[PDB]
Amino acid sequence: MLVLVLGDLHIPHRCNSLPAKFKKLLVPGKIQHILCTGNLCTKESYDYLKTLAGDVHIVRGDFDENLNYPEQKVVTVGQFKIGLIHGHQVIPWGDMASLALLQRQFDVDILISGHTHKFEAFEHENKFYINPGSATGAYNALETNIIPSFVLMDIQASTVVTYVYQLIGDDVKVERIEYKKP
Amino acid sequence: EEYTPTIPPKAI
Amino acid sequence: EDFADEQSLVGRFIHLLRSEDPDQQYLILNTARKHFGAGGNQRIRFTLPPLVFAAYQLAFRYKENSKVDDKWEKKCQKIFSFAHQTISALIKAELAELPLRLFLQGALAAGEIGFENHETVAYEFMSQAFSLYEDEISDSKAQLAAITLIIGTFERMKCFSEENHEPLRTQCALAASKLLKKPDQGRAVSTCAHLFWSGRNTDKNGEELHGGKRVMECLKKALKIANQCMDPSLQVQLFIEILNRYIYFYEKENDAVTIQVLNQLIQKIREDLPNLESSEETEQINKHFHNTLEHLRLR
Repeated sequence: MLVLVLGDLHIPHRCNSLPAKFKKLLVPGKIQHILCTGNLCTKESYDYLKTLAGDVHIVRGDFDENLNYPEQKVVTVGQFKIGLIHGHQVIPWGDMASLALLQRQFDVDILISGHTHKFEAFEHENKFYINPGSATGAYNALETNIIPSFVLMDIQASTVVTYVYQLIGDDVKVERIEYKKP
Repeated sequence: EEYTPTIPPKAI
Repeated sequence: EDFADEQSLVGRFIHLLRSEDPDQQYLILNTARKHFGAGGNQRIRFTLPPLVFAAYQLAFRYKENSKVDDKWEKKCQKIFSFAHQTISALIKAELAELPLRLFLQGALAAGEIGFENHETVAYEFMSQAFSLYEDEISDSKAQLAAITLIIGTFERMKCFSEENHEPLRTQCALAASKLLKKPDQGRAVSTCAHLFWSGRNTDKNGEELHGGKRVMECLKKALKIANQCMDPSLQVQLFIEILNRYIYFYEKENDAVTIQVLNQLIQKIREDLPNLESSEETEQINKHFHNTLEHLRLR
């Protein structure tokens, strides 16, 4: 089981495609699940996601024209109950206490959110929080040096290894973080 | 510890 | 759907426009909207909004050349004026959701850049987002969606003086207390609490307001609204949400949240929670209340 976590592409509003090297890495038949935080913001990007994996889950971003996407989603992948939301709903934006408030509501082991365009992966109160950032590296008013990034989760029973891919200059660079459920 | 930019990654 | 080729077109357009230097980007954007304006009302839904976001990016790009080019503040004013006209062209085409959201984005950008007369630009863009909220939106869940964005956007703003911050502040609380359905009022009014706590004006030396009495008024008014709801499921679901909101301010060192207030509400949920239907909905509500109690047990 491995899960691609990405979002805030903002195509065509702020970007026109994923960077060159990301389109090369992201190709069919390698990834089982995709959890997407939203702001695609169109079918052209959706249908591209639909040919990367069978099971693709998407929540509604603030600029998605599609209403059929739910506000939030909880899905289970192995032992982890995972929570998905775009994060424009979480006020103040990117606030820890508000994000944990939302973890208690869904009752999830991992919370994925993405309104900030800023990658974050960390444990807090024995519970895990992912923000994949913007996979296109899209403009945000509140953060000026946006690094194009996505996340690959490698789930095995009661453990998760999250890998963060980042486009720094021309180079794709990877870091790894590991969370075990109590 | 570094990792390759591949899917999935591998170690150095 | 149909306009994949037109979106992909404007997609390419903006990408290539990054090659042109800032002075020329403005000129080319102004002819772009002239061209894209010809295509009528259903096309401009998809082709104009990228021009508004490029207008915002361009404005940031001029702030980078601040010490090179001393006419940078007039240039920003000009771009925001262009953005205002481009967003207004979407309104005449009978749109509301998108331009409201584009207006909020413009208020954020103006506030962050800091060009002379930015506060006035930011206010206009915010007040324009409010008009579209009031005059052109009335579907309870779309209302709640819109006003959470206005509130969440406004909460990040730090460019307003108290004289402008206050009318906007109380308008959010007013607007929130008048949504169509009672459960959505409870949420919105409690969401407003964050405006009085973590909202910034320019009188405080950039510091957060911390108006704890107003924080409570919102929550007391959020509870009042929860009592009068039309479903025991939603009534309690909202009681547990407001409890977590008190806990948010309790942990942030708000004097006005005392342990007495929490205990009153957890007992109130203990009384009413057994009087619900056995369901998937009330199992998640029970697990939510347990998670809250477990959270209060630590810290």
